[PDB]
Amino acid sequence: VLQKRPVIVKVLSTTKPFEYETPEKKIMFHATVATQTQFFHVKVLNTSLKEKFNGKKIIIISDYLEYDSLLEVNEESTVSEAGPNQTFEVPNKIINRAKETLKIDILHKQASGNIVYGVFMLHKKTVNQKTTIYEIQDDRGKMDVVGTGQCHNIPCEEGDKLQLFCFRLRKKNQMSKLISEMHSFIQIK
Repeated sequence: VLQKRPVIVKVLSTTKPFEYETPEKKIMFHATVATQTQFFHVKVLNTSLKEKFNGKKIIIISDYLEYDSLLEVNEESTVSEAGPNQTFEVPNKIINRAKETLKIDILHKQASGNIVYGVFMLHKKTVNQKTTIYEIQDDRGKMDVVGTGQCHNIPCEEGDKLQLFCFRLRKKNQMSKLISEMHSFIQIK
């Protein structure tokens, strides 16, 4: 359901556009945005909005979808440059928070179905025909990451830090793992 209330945000980061696999091939990019008081992850499904998300100006986003604790900006959304008098600076506390990664022991206790973003060091990688199993690790634990589609077979080595966008935390058979989904993305940090 289209969210009405426009958000006036500073764009803190974006990915480059990337190709994803639908249940057909389309292009999107990920973005992180902030007000003076909070941060949001944004799935930008309309790549023609790339320039508005370059982060040189403050923007106003309306007609977006909101679910999974994030915003979806698509072809039905409207994105505009904020007027002269609507400029603000976002506090360092919020920029820092937007970049926080949960510890893996904490993730192991998190509710099934939650979306996860973060930076995790790669321990081990198993490349199969269709799917890749990335074993990520920190001082507190390890977890399997299951990548299919654009998250299958990303070049990386042991020691590399992996930046994950939009993964699904899944508990099945007494074990928790991150599963890539349609809009997920991995890059080396």
